[PDB]
Amino acid sequence: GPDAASKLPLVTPHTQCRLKLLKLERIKDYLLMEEEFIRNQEQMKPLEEKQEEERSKVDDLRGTPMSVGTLEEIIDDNHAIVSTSVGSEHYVSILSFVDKDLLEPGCSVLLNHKVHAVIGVLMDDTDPLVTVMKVEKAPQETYADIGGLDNQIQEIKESVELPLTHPEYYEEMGIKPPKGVILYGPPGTGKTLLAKAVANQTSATFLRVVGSELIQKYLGDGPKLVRELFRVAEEHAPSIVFIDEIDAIGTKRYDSNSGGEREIQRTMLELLNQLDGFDSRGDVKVIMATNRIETLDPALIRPGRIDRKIEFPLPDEKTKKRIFQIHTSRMTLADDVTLDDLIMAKDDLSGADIKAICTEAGLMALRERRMKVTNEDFKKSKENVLYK
Amino acid sequence: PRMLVTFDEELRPLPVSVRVGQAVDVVGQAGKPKTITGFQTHTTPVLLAHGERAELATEEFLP
Amino acid sequence: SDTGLAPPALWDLAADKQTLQSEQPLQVARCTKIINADSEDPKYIINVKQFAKFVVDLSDQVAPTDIEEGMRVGVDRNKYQIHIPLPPKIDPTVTMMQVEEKPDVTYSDVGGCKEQIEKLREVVETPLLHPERFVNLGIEPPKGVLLFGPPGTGKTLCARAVANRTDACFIRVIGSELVQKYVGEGARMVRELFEMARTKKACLIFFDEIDAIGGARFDDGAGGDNEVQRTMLELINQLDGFDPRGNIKVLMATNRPDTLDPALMRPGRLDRKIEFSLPDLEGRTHIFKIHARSMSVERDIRFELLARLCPNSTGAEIRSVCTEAGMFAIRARRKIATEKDFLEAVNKVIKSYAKFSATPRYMTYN
Amino acid sequence: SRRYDSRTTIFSPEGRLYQVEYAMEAIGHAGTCLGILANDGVLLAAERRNIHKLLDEVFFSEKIYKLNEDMACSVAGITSDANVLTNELRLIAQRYLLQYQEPIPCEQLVTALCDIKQAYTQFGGKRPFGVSLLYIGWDKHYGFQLYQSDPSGNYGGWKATCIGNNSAAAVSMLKQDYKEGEMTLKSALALAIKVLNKTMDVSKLSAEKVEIATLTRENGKTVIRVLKQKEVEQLIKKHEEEEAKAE
Amino acid sequence: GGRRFSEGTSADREIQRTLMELLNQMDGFDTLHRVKMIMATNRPDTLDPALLRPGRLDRKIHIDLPNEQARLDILKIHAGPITKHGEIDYEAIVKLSDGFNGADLRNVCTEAGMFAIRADHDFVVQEDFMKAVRKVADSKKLESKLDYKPV
Amino acid sequence: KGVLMYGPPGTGKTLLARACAAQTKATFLKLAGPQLVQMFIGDGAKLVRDAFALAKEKAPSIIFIDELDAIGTKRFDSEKAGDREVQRTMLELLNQLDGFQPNTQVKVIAATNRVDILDPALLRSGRLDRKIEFPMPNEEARARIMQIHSRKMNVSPDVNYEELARCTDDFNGAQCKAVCVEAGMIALRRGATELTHEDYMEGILEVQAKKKANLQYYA
Ligand SMILES: Nc1ncnc2c1ncn2[C@@H]1O[C@H](COP(=O)(O)OP(=O)(O)OP(=O)(O)O)[C@@H](O)[C@H]1O
Ligand SMILES: Nc1ncnc2c1ncn2[C@@H]1O[C@H](COP(=O)(O)OP(=O)(O)OP(=O)(O)O)[C@@H](O)[C@H]1O
Ligand SMILES: Nc1ncnc2c1ncn2[C@@H]1O[C@H](COP(=O)(O)OP(=O)(O)O)[C@@H](O)[C@H]1O
Ligand SMILES: [Mg+2]
Ligand SMILES: [Mg+2]
Ligand SMILES: [Mg+2]
Ligand SMILES: [Mg+2]
Repeated sequence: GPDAASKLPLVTPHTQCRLKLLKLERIKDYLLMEEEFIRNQEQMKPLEEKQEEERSKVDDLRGTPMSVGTLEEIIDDNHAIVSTSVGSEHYVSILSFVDKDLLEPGCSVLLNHKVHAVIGVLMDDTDPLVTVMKVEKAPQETYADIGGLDNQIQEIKESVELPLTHPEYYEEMGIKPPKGVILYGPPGTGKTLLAKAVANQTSATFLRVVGSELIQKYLGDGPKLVRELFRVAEEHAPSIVFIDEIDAIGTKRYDSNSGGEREIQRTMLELLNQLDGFDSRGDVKVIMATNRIETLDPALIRPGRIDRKIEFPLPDEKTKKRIFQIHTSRMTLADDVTLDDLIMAKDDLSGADIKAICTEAGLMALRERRMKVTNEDFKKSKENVLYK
Repeated sequence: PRMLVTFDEELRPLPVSVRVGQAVDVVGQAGKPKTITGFQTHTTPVLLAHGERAELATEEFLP
Repeated sequence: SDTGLAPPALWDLAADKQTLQSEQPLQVARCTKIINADSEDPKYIINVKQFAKFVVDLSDQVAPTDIEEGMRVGVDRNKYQIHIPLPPKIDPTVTMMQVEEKPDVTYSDVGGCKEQIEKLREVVETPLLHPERFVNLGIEPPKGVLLFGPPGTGKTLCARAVANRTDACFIRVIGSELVQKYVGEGARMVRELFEMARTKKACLIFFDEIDAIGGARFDDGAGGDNEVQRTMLELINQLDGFDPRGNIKVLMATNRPDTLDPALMRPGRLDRKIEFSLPDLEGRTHIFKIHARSMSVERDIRFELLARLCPNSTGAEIRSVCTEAGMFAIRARRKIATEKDFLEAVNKVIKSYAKFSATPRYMTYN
Repeated sequence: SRRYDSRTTIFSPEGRLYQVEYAMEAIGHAGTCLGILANDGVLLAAERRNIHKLLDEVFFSEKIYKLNEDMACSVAGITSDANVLTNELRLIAQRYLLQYQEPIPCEQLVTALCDIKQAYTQFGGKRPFGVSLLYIGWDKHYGFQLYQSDPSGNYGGWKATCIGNNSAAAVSMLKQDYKEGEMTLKSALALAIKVLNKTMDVSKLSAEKVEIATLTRENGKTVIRVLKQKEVEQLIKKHEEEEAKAE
Repeated sequence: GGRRFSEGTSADREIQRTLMELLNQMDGFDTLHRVKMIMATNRPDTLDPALLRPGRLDRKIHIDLPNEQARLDILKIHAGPITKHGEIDYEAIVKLSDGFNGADLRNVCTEAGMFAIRADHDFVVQEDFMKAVRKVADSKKLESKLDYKPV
Repeated sequence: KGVLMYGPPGTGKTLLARACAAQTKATFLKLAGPQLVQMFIGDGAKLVRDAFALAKEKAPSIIFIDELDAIGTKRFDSEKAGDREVQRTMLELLNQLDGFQPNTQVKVIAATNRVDILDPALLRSGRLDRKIEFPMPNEEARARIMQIHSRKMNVSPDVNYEELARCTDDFNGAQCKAVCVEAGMIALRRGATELTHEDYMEGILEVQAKKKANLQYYA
């Protein structure tokens, strides 16, 4: 609603231009007349104080044991039906003291404890679902840290980050930004790394959900979480929703699923609507990451739902060296290990294997209370990770 | 058509118009709050006021 | 504060004396439901929510005809006397399906579906508007339309557009909302829907993506899907079911037409079937125009040539070409697109992403 | 009937022969098979995966087969397919000898078998042969050779390679311990013993889980031998003593 | 009854408890004296293997479709009180009625009157009885003749 | 006792029931299919025992159970989950119709378009007895079927229904009405007041629902 700050962010002069001065003095004159305008009338008309008298009378009209209940329906204004504490419905009378605006059908209502009526709305406790996927800040991974993938970082920048920092570009050519991005590649290529990189330099509520939690126990509590996921995203202003391992909504079978595949499909048919249905969309951008782009219904990937398909290949030899350097940056090597010699250990190392080598190297140096990794540590590190 | 934004002095030359918005080819309503056009001096109006009666005249370009 | 503090000026407008004038003279009532109208003169049987089933008559001001069996009515909190009839209870999850804001798309952003649009207006946009034309002849206009085609063809757009001009109430349905946990209440949402619609003299229902609750009757001897099947039967029974359906005009679009029960696809329920095929040459040459209007162009662009470079391109794949061709201009830092930019766009959205696609594996409707 | 056809000769959307890939995956569970090439001979060391107090000792080897007077092979994968392919190899070699009155060069034999495998993975509708073969032999053209084959029908000449369980570890170890052009047969046997020791994580070699064969030239005639228990035990003892001395 | 699902539903474990109560009061810690129970079912296979255990339901009668001798006996009872006329032959109906469980045999009688009532006859003959034997047999092919015995 | 009505999707099953509810001065309790199904345990039985007690409490009554599949699916043995909540409602219907009580004043009419799925117990002789078969119109029912629904708008004297009834084969009764209904909407397109034979014939295609396929390289 209204914003307490930012009375007039007219910083267009951005200098000592006199235009800044004229507006400021305007309020000062209005303030002066208001001062004696309120106190003067507050003496010969000592009916309402507006500071202690106003609040006082309403409190008496309220009750000491204020009740809490659920508003069930909105009958004509000044009248509503509110569900009592346990199981009863009362045709209460709405009092004007309430804002009369936050009366959503089912949020909350405060009622007098004897003549039950509407006395006031109650803000709804942050539902546990919102807190579950409300990623605050990406801990450490920056955007120059990712390294390697270069032509693939421009697509994500140009779909989920540019339209929020420089909208003019998709503002003068009359082109709406590409709807979504789907990331696909072998197991371990930076798919999620780039996914959390965008969360770093972003100004929107990031939400993350893995494909495995989209499949639930009871029937119907399937394509109902999908509705909740996109209901939270809309309520939270600009937001990037990240679905990870989307290939778990029909690639993995779980006994907890009361309904079998037939139930999982209806989850997809609800996810299909939530990405492109005849409802309004607003500002919500979907990033889907998967390691098997060939095992999902070719309608979830239809242009319009997800537009830009980004392909993540196994690291190139030149990029392999960059991966080692970034991961080994904060490591006191023993000027005896050569990075180039370990670049060729197996025909194709994902890159997540590179970090595994550089992380097991340290654990192989801790065992000897040594703060310098030698070629022996890496040699045994390169065998304990990608061999067994 | 769109709201009016003033850039009398800004650190960067931001475009005068926020977005093109609607650009329906068919005849449609024109909003009162008009602003400056784009760049390249293409189809630039002569009236410069948008008094609801501005007339457009074609010119010779790139013969 | 932080609970209900409203504009303080409005509180005095609330006339606290009147509020006191209303917080005492106005007795608060309790909701109830009538079960019987025991004859003799009054003697109404009542059923409060969770207290008991008392016997009540009236107060003074409710006309006997104002009250009928199974009608929501408020009652006194002390002597239990009916005071005011109350509206019937509609499930909140079913009452949220009514569209309150018209989608911002009209019958001029769909191109190539000239025949489809015309056939979709004599069953949902002419029986209601100008309803006297058919009276001067014996014609019950067809009630119901099925829109089917490959994904990304325009099934929803032609439906989202109809809601932009329709005068009657428009009711959403997704086809997955009608799936609920417990047996039973998946047909309640399909019984309440029509009860709400019948309360509106003109009403339209758009059963979008009717494949999760519109399957074929299948008995495997192993208790296959049954709750969804039961829900479909209720939908089938509420369109022609020994009770005049009313003025409800259904409109359901399915991505998989070859999966529906051979009872939801007969005249009477889903009367007319409209086919949404891939646009032809004249078509996709028009889709390009409707999506490349509000963008900078070289003016002299061979849009027909671009149309013929993507023969079996759905409507969506054409917007992605337009929305991507200008993308190649944002990267070069230019501000005016070019044909070579579009050609590179077609090479990426039509021939480079054709590995995944959806058209090749859906035109068989399987 | 179309419904029951498994369609074993199709291209996957990413251009991969799925049946061939799965057959290769099957080989990973077979026994470890190792081959080292020396300046004076070639050797094959194989893991005797079958180990039981009730199995009887029959034949001259369990996985090392003889194909000609100057060739031998070792099989990893499905045993029945190995038998079929060994019979085909023997027939091909005898046909070549009958036609030309000279022993078949190793490259020709591996090429013929790989042609059979390719035919099976291209047309026919049958499942591919799930077996990889290691070949060793001598010919008048290139001397001692060591070859490898895969279900896909691809073969390559190698100086030291391993197929079967823990093949990658064996290949890495050989890459670090192989001195090209400066290896005698004794050093090759020692290296093979080390590789088998480290690759078979299950306890240490017992001289009953290893089948070592040698190919050497003597008096103008090729000699193919299968090492006995005594020499294998001696190699194990020497390796253990060398490891102890190092530490 | 039922088979006591594992991984059942919310309002299906409750019916399970009721079975576990009817089950325990049959043969439990307090033997029930001089109270005998008779149970019937058309599908004695879905029953839990605790209700069928000897001790709770000891004897398991197997009322079956009538045999050739029985089939004749069935007809007399329901075909008795009929305003017949002529040598109504009950032997003819029995041979042509195989699988007629216990009601279509009575349906045969009632249907026969329906044919007789048509033509305004207070007059039932053998042909009407035969004319109803086929009309009932035709309407029996759409059943699913399954045995479904206990185990 | 009882009259089951089965047949293809649309043949006239509910028309006879609705018609039989007009030429009869008796209570016509109108059940449904999905409707006796309720979430709570035993709520389905209430609506079946109460739906028959009410009919008995009143004069001669006919209780019509349309769409019997939803409450008459074949019983099904299984472990690890299943569906017996709906089965009890059917089991209460079975005993209420004919069990431990020879009720003889409430007549039951049932409608179904899939008899293969019904429980064998529901197709006895004591329960629904006269199992009528409703077949598709053959070659003359399609002539009367159109004249019934076409005698309200307009018809030129030269409109040969016989040929119309012949070009429409494998058409169920409901589709036949759509021919007459669509014969008008397509006469309204070309502004006129009289239906003509080429309007019926042209409208037959629209109801056949066959996609355009450029069927012009044949012959
Ligand atoms: N190209 C790369 N550049 C930098 N780090 C990489 C790269 N590829 C993988 N990594 C590292 O791999 C580690 C573990 O795998 P990672 O999270 O990157 O997987 P992923 O590529 O997102 O795959 P998946 O979708 O299978 O989870 C990460 O912490 C990341 O730093
Ligand atoms: N004929 C058309 N003209 C213009 N745009 C079109 C056309 N057909 C489809 N589109 C585009 O398709 C997008 C939306 O597709 P829509 O959801 O309507 O397709 P659909 O095939 O009915 O969907 P689905 O099967 O996924 O429910 C919009 O961006 C719209 O511009
Ligand atoms: N013989 C007929 N004469 C006229 N109309 C018929 C005939 N048979 C079916 N219909 C049409 O079918 C519709 C009723 O369909 P119905 O047979 O009740 O469906 P279901 O068989 O699924 O219950 C009615 O609108 C009616 O006009
Ligand atoms: Mg990942
Ligand atoms: Mg849709
Ligand atoms: Mg039809
Ligand atoms: Mg018990």
